[PDB]
Amino acid sequence: GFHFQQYIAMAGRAINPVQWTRAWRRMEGKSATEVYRDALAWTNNQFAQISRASQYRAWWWQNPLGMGLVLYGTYKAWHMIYMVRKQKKTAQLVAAAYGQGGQWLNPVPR
Amino acid sequence: GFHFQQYIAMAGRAINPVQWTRAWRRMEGKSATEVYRDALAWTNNQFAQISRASQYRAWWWQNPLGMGLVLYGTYKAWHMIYMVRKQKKTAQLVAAAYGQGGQWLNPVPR
Amino acid sequence: HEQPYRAFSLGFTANNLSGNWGDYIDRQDNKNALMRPARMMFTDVFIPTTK
Amino acid sequence: MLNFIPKRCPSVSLLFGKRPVQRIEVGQARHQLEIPVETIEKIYEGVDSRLEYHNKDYNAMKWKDFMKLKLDAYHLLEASQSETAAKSAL
Amino acid sequence: YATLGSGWSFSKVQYTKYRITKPWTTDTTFDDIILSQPSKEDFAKFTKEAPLFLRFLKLVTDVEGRQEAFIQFAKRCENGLTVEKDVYVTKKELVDCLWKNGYTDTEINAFEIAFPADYKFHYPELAVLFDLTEEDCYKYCIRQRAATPEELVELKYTKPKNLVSSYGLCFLGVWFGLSNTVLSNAWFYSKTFPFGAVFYMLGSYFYRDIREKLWKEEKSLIHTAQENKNMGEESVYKQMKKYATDTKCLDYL
Ligand SMILES: CCCCCCCCCCCCCCCCCC(=O)OC[C@H](COP(=O)([O-])OCC(O)COP(=O)([O-])OC[C@@H](COC(=O)CCCCCCCCCCCCCCCCC)OC(=O)CCCCCCCCCCCCCCCCC)OC(=O)CCCCCCCCCCCCCCCCC
Ligand SMILES: CCCCCCCCCCCCCCCCCC(=O)OC[C@H](COP(=O)([O-])OCC(O)COP(=O)([O-])OC[C@@H](COC(=O)CCCCCCCCCCCCCCCCC)OC(=O)CCCCCCCCCCCCCCCCC)OC(=O)CCCCCCCCCCCCCCCCC
Ligand SMILES: CCCCCCCCCCCCCCCCCC(=O)OC[C@H](COP(=O)([O-])OCC(O)COP(=O)([O-])OC[C@@H](COC(=O)CCCCCCCCCCCCCCCCC)OC(=O)CCCCCCCCCCCCCCCCC)OC(=O)CCCCCCCCCCCCCCCCC
Ligand SMILES: CCCCCCCCCCCCCCCCCC(=O)OC[C@H](COP(=O)([O-])OCC(O)COP(=O)([O-])OC[C@@H](COC(=O)CCCCCCCCCCCCCCCCC)OC(=O)CCCCCCCCCCCCCCCCC)OC(=O)CCCCCCCCCCCCCCCCC
Ligand SMILES: CCCCCCCCCCCCO[C@@H]1O[C@H](CO)[C@@H](O[C@H]2O[C@H](CO)[C@@H](O)[C@H](O)[C@H]2O)[C@H](O)[C@H]1O
Repeated sequence: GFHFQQYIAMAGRAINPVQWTRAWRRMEGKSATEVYRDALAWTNNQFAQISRASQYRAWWWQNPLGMGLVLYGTYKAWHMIYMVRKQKKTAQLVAAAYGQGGQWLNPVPR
Repeated sequence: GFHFQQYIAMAGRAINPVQWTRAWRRMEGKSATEVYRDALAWTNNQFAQISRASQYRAWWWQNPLGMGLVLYGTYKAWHMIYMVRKQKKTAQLVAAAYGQGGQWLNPVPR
Repeated sequence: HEQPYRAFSLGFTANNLSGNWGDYIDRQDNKNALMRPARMMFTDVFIPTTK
Repeated sequence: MLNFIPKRCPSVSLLFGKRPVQRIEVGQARHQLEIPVETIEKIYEGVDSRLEYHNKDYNAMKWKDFMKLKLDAYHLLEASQSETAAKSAL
Repeated sequence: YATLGSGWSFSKVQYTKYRITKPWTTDTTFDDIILSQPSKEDFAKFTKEAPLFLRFLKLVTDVEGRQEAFIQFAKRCENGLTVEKDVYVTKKELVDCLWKNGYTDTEINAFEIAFPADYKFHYPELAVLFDLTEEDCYKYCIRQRAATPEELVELKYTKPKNLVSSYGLCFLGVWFGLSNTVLSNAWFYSKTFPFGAVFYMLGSYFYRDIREKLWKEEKSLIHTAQENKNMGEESVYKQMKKYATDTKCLDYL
């Protein structure tokens, strides 16, 4: 893993509306195949940088588990930021519709 | 800051009882002045290592705020580990003795 | 063959067999007595009461 | 040997044909050997430019020529290993 | 990215708990060339002293028969040559190239006696010395530097970017990620911390045993390949030497 700060900055630029107009202008004379190939090439460049530079270079976060810990941290951040938020919303929804635990209730007895 | 892992290991050895017997044997023919001077010298050696090596060396945690962030982190860890635990205990004590918020109740009206 | 089935959930992470929530009318706490005071510890999110 | 022929462009192999000779070190003892640049250039007639590997600095030969080269090498090596080998290549 | 280099040395690295430090500069910053993917304008510039190179250049030009180039380059370079700092080729690499490409021992010895051992040739010097294009010399220097990417390269310093948006997004991240009971869960204390801590302790205690047990096979394979290459090359060389004297039959006839 690497360039997390650059990724945050990319997300910021993406949400900035002015960049929406800039991208609208850049998309003049452009194809979906070209856009897809460019994105795929960017991702491949990132992963190739990793594969090459891990052989001789060590980041500030280097540890006896290597990039496994950084990847687990990315996963855990994604989890706590998105999935647990969705769980909170679903919990409030279920509590308003059926009551807390309503989705695990037993079938009506016959 | 530095050698946090060594500090954790020192705490572990200190809590280990066998080390209590080892220290009991080491204290044969020893003075309180000597013990105090040794501890003070150890602390001074740590701080002098910091003062000297910060001039030319950078730790893995180096950041635009330097050791200020590591010191704040030490403080925050101490806080959350000790003071908030004591607050939890005091909260349960007050809730059992007077009720929640009992220490902030107004005086009995006259 | 005419009585209905109860939902099944089983995995390494969660299940629905360690407890019983009851029916829609006659409900019951799914956690047992020893861990009811520590219900917070068995949740990813917890929204407390208003008092 | 591999089928990786360095591109003779100066951006890759600086000073390829500036002189009429090439030199190489051979073996663990690193014996010197000089080779005429024309004998070398004979390879770039079989080189195929569609194929480019190793940061696009090495092309590949045609399998026919590459295997002829490998066969000559193998013949020389097995002759060296054998004792009834001919005292001449005539 | 490809692994460039002509070396057969199987090299692995062990890391420390200290970061790489370079001398203070208010305008430059050191970074990895492959991770930065810098451009010619991103590279930092500096002035280099000419005379030691201009003397050799005058000699070479008087030998080859092109003095207009020397005059132009000297008038360009006076008051020092302004050039990108970390785009160069070492004297050893240049000598190896010359030798393998067929430059005479006299010229090689001239190079050796003229320039120090730690001299660094830049792409304008190479271009004016070999009658090549600065573009090609720049690309060659870049490839030769990427072959040794452990050495950091010096770029122009640029302030951070998008700090306000990044602050907003990080606040959103914490606001949505810490408003939960995840770091206080029975699952946490029973699985996440024990498994993770056990993995970390085992990795810290057997860090080297694991690496060695994994790299054994690759080391053996590399050794085998190198031995085979050497023996084959030697056999072919000695056999061709044996058969080298089969051409004089004609001139005898
Ligand atoms: C709160 C933590 C808990 C989070 C939620 C729980 C989630 C749990 C799952 C954890 C998963 C982790 C994700 C792992 C994936 C990999 C991530 C990674 O390695 O790269 C991260 C990324 C590093 O990017 P990079 O690609 O490695 O490039 C480095 C640069 O070249 C720069 O190069 P450099 O050499 O100059 O420095 C390298 C590196 C150096 O990083 C370090 O080595 C750490 C230095 C100090 C050592 C001690 C660390 C712990 C104690 C002090 C820090 C407390 C904050 C906790 C930081 C946790 C990460 C270590 O820089 C940093 O990462 C700075 C991080 C510290 C920012 C401090 C901001 C303070 C605001 C919050 C108030 C104070 C704390 C409140 C108490 C929180 C208690 C939990 O760090 C960033 O966040 C970039 C920030 C960009 C600017 C944003 C605008 C400012 C906003 C500040 C907050 C930024 C977000 C951080 C949130 C935490 C603070 C609230
Ligand atoms: C949970 C976090 C929130 C905590 C509570 C909230 C508190 C907020 C206030 C924060 C205040 C922070 C205190 C700042 C004061 C300075 C501290 C400091 O810099 O030195 C720390 C100290 C480093 O000592 P040192 O003096 O710098 O010497 C370094 C050695 O030479 C070794 O040299 P080296 O080059 O080989 O490695 C250098 C360094 C490298 O440190 C790094 O650069 C980090 C590497 C990965 C980059 C991304 C970091 C964040 C995401 C991945 C890590 C998740 C854990 C969060 C770590 C936060 C600290 C960055 O090594 C480490 O520090 C290892 C730390 C990672 C241990 C992972 C254990 C996993 C068990 C937990 C399950 C997985 C996480 C659950 C989710 C938690 C989400 C919050 O780190 C240690 O903890 C030493 C451990 C000794 C072995 C203990 C037995 C194993 C137990 C493992 C847990 C150890 C305690 C950590 C608790 C966090 C995990 C639950
Ligand atoms: C009347 C009699 C009745 C008797 C009873 C009869 C029973 C009925 C009949 C039975 C008939 C028999 C039928 C067969 C049995 C049925 C079984 C069944 O269907 O399952 C149901 C049952 C689930 O059903 P359920 O109703 O949905 O249960 C509730 C949910 O599961 C709850 O979900 P959750 O909230 O707990 O979340 C779980 C979460 C869990 O998510 C995770 O665990 C992923 C964590 C990843 C962290 C690190 C990721 C790093 C990657 C970074 C990528 C680059 C960066 C990109 C950034 C974004 C991505 C992070 O999500 C997932 O599970 C994702 C799963 C999909 C992905 C699977 C990935 C497989 C990869 C395999 C890799 C293989 C490598 C081999 C290498 C060998 C070594 C050389 O199965 C389970 O137990 C679920 C857990 C399964 C465990 C999966 C764990 C995969 C972890 C892979 C980690 C790889 C790391 C390797 C590291 C080592 C090398 C360094
Ligand atoms: C369906 C129901 C829902 C519908 C409702 C939807 C609601 C959406 C709301 C709109 C917001 C969308 C989310 C994005 C927010 C912007 C984030 C951002 O860009 O910040 C990063 C921005 C960039 O800085 P950086 O990322 O660190 O570095 C990049 C450089 O700055 C370099 O940056 P740069 O070069 O890319 O651009 C620089 C630009 C950055 O300034 C900005 O922050 C951009 C804000 C633009 C907002 C436009 C909203 C458009 C949608 C609403 C329509 C309103 C009608 C107006 C139409 C526009 C024509 C006037 O300006 C400047 O910095 C100063 C120079 C001024 C030059 C002229 C700028 C105006 C250009 C002409 C307008 C372009 C319109 C594009 C067409 C849009 C078509 C969809 O820095 C900031 O954070 C600015 C401050 C943050 C703004 C909030 C300030 C606090 C006030 C909070 C509000 C009060 C609290 C809420 C209570 C409200 C109660 C009523
Ligand atoms: C297919 C079988 C193999 C997969 C096993 C799947 C997970 C097994 C579930 C956990 C087993 C222990 O489960 C534990 O005992 C029973 C489960 O009904 C519960 O106990 C509760 O229900 C029982 C009913 O029998 C009551 O008598 C008890 O007073 C009450 O506390 C506990 O709340 C639970 O913590």
